Amino acid sequence: VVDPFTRKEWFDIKAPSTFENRNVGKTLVNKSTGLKSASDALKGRVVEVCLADLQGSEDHSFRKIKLRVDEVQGKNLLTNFHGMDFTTDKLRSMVRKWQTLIEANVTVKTSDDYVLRIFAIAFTRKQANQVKRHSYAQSSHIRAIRKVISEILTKEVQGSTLAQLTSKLIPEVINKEIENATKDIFPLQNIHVRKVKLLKQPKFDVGALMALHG
Amino acid sequence: GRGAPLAKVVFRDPYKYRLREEIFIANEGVHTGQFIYAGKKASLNVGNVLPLGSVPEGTIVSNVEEKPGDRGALARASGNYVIIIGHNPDENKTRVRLPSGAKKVISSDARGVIGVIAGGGRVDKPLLKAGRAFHKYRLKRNSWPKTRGVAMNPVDHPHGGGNHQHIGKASTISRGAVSGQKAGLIAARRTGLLRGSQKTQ
Amino acid sequence: AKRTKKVGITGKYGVRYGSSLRRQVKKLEIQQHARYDCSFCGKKTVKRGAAGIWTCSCCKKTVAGGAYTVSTAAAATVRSTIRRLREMVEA
Amino acid sequence: SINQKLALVIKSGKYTLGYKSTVKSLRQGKSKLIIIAANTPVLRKSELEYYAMLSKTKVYYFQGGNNELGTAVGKLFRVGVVSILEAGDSDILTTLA
Amino acid sequence: SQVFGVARIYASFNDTFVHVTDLSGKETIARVTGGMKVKADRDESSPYAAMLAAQDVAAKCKEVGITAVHVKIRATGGTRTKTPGPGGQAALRALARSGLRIGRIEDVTPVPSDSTRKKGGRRGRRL
Amino acid sequence: PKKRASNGRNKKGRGHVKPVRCVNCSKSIPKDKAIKRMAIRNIVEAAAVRDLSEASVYPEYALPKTYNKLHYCVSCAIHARIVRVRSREDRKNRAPP
Amino acid sequence: MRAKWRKKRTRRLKRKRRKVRARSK
RNA sequence: GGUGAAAUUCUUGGAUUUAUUGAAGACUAACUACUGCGAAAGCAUUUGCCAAGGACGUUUUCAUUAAUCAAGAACGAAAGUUAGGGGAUCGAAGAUGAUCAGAUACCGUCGUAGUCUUAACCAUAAACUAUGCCGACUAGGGAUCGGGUGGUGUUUUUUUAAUGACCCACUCGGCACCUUACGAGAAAUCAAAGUCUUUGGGUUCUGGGGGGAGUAUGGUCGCAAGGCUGAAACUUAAAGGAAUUG
Ligand SMILES: [Mg+2]
Ligand SMILES: [Mg+2]
Ligand SMILES: [Mg+2]
Ligand SMILES: [Mg+2]
Ligand SMILES: [Mg+2]
Ligand SMILES: [Mg+2]
Ligand SMILES: [Mg+2]
Ligand SMILES: [Mg+2]
Ligand SMILES: [Mg+2]
Ligand SMILES: [Mg+2]
Ligand SMILES: [Mg+2]
Ligand SMILES: [Mg+2]
Ligand SMILES: [Mg+2]
Ligand SMILES: [Mg+2]
Ligand SMILES: [Mg+2]
Ligand SMILES: [Mg+2]
Ligand SMILES: [Mg+2]
Ligand SMILES: [Mg+2]
Ligand SMILES: [Mg+2]
Ligand SMILES: [Mg+2]
Ligand SMILES: [Mg+2]
Ligand SMILES: [Mg+2]
Ligand SMILES: [Mg+2]
Ligand SMILES: [Mg+2]
Ligand SMILES: [Zn+2]
Ligand SMILES: [Zn+2]
Repeated sequence: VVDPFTRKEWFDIKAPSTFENRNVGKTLVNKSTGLKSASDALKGRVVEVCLADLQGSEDHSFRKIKLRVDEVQGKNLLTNFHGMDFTTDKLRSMVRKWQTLIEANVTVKTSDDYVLRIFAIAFTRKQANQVKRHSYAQSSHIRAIRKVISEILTKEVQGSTLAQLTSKLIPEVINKEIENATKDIFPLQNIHVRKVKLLKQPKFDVGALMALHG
Repeated sequence: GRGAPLAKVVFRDPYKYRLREEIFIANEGVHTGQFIYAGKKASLNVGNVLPLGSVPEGTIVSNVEEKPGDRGALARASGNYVIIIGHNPDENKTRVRLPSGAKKVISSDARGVIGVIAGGGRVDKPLLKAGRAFHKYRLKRNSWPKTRGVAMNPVDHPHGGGNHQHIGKASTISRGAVSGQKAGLIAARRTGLLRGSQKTQ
Repeated sequence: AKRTKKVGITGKYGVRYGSSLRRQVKKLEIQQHARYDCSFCGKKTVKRGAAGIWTCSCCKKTVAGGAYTVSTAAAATVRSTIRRLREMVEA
Repeated sequence: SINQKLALVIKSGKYTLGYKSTVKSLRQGKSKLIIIAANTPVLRKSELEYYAMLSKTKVYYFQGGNNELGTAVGKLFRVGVVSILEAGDSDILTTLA
Repeated sequence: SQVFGVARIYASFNDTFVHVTDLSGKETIARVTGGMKVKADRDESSPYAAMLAAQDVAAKCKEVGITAVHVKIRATGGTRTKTPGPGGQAALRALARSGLRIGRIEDVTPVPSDSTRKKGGRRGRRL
Repeated sequence: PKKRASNGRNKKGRGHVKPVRCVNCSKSIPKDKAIKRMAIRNIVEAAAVRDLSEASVYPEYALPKTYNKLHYCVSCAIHARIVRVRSREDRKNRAPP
Repeated sequence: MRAKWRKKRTRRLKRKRRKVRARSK
């Protein structure tokens, strides 16, 4: 005879700057009491919302995002970028037999000091006139492209925080520049940055955290 | 009588013109003539001695202070060492795993010396004859050799006595047992052949 | 000629103590009496006395080490793990 | 490679091996370049280094021990320091070194 | 428009799980699995039981915070059968037909890179 | 006598492949012998396709189905999935349908 | 009986005749 | 929880489930294929370094230096052994819950050794293509891997190139498949298992009815378990192969 719902506090999730909408959803914590309140207790959670929910367009239907929540004010708690994932179904259809899969990654920092690892995935496609049923690569091809992906992936990061890094990914600036250096070796196809994880972060810095808010 | 080589390490007295000679325990790889650095602000190198707070987790240190400034407590034997499993800056503690495997938390201002203690693996060599054992204790104390309590008379021991040589009652003895009672396996929580993976979790 | 088919230096112990003990000893005796390459003068002049003490014939450098060998496997891996962790503090 | 460079100088050039004899070279300025074993002691190094700058001799610190530098010069013994009096067909004097 | 939540349906064999939680995940509400609404102990996975559990699950869901929920369906996964359970389809059908909103759902069941050798040994489970 | 020129199944000029585990009885079995099937099925079905886009947000959405590879043990591939058994000359036929 | 257990059967017996014989050394 | 169904078991210890985060050891999913490579065993995440190799190209160099091989030697899946480390997972042994008439088992639970690695042993697998190696000749077909040659062939535009991918033909050398059969086989089937009574290119090993038996004995190797070598007396008219029909 308790029903914690008669107890639980409510809260609303606010999204960061470079996106379409800042409004996300609701949540449940507890009333804020002396000796383990609702503030410094949790708040640090993350939310997985597809950015097609965040952007609103359906070209972005895959590509999930994790949002870590830093601070809280007045029943309003912001959030920042904890990482990006790929939708399980897309990848699974992205993987087809009769061809070559290619993956590479690199660990890299930024100006506002943040350490992460970005991935990549690509596939070898036939050509308009191509008779043979598979189209694999030469494994010297495969080594070369990773070196190029690595060449290109590192430059884009150390890109002035994750801020400019976040605005880089959304448009797929990366994807195209990959295709650029790539075509001189093998045609391929797809070529998405896939997943990126954040294994380390700097101190709180209340000042710069507010740069995306207003 | 110690299974480990010591190391005489000479400093300068900061308050008086003089040379003051300490006595360390030699961590494997240290050598005559090497420069030893001691303090909160110090490098991370075999033989230098740092407060545990000031070294990153994973660090492997010897002769560490139990209390901060007891001039060393933990892991002084040959081959033994302690590993910092990480810290709590608030109330500035540090957690470690001792050679027993036990996990203790001490002060971050507890000092330790980088590396492991020398003379490692001394125990792997079969003592062979009695004499080797003998001379081992010759320089230790008079513990050797040992007469089985089951070999003496009842006066001499709890185990003593009988027309056959035997213990006669459980050889496990309680903690609250009294002087002259405890001889055996004392406060044993289990007994018999240790079967299976040992260590810890 | 060849003297002993197995026992080697352990031959002094004659028939005693049982084979497995002699074989187990022979490993470590062989390990402790041998001369090692000095990390300083480059000549292998490093020999032993007592336990954990390894000194060099010329150069008079003495390096603390394992009981019957110079570098112990343990320290070997400790060397690297510090070589690792120390580098976390600069780059 | 840098050892390949030395194998040239040794057969096509003029040199001296050892400590005292390169000090002789350093004082007469006959040394264009000297090379130092990574395990050679530091005091000796700084002395060699001092004489060098007084001879305006460039100094390359070989990464490896005297054992290998001896194998580097094609000799069955070891050498702590090399001096180049005359660079032969080899380019070591004007190069990365 | 609505107020979102996460369905997170774990459907294994010989039982089926459905519980809504906060979109962050740390806070959960109203579980009531399939073995709850019947005890035959065999029938723990049955689609008819899964619907019975989705009935008590959707009830509280709209009785506290949520008019809408994103779902994540999941199988046993890891070294196990990796395929959908019986009471997976039934639960979604029964929580959708409870009027509640649905959008952007995916399959979260755990996929290893072939390790931790499977049970039953080399000769397999045989009877 | 030999009943198959493929023997168990196709491996030629290799001599060791690596075993997978049956998705059914968990029996080990070489990947070359595996009897593999793609599982392509919607998250929804024939019944719930309507009830999906009806009570749900978005314009009909996407409908992102699920895909995984299956591996069977023979004895478990014979017990259920594509096997049957075939005549002398019906065996040879590699035709999928 | 299976060749492999018949191989086991003779392997054992070879071992016991071994014992019994060595007693006579 | 687990199963055909159950039970052993786990659950005021918030079990199962959720979330963030961390640790340990193992494995390399999907891509993975009648695809690659290595003497075989065997080998699938990245990168750096260390050496190795085939096929190809070649109007380069040497010039019979080769073929195959008792003795002898290098390697050698798994389990197994010694000495450390590791010990997640799975898991002979053992203990259990069930099923059975019994059920030392199949199924369920617990779990020792093992599994992983270092040093040293062990040297067996249906280690299989149940098919020795070098050379020659004998027949048709479209695929595919690697190398090369040929072009007023396509696709990438920048201004045409050059490149890269791709298409067509041709040729060496691969992994294979198809169709024929001149031919071969006891047959199943075989581009070798063919060019064998019209019997001879070179060369190594093994077999000689079925049991007894890979037993006994000796020698040799190994820490062990066991490896190599390896009989006989006696017994018995069949054992056996492929195919046909029930
Ligand atoms: Mg005494
Ligand atoms: Mg005694
Ligand atoms: Mg005693
Ligand atoms: Mg004793
Ligand atoms: Mg007496
Ligand atoms: Mg008494
Ligand atoms: Mg008593
Ligand atoms: Mg007595
Ligand atoms: Mg007794
Ligand atoms: Mg069956
Ligand atoms: Mg048959
Ligand atoms: Mg096979
Ligand atoms: Mg094989
Ligand atoms: Mg006797
Ligand atoms: Mg992979
Ligand atoms: Mg274990
Ligand atoms: Mg049992
Ligand atoms: Mg029983
Ligand atoms: Mg054999
Ligand atoms: Mg085979
Ligand atoms: Mg042909
Ligand atoms: Mg061409
Ligand atoms: Mg015919
Ligand atoms: Mg019979
Ligand atoms: Zn020396
Ligand atoms: Zn199976």
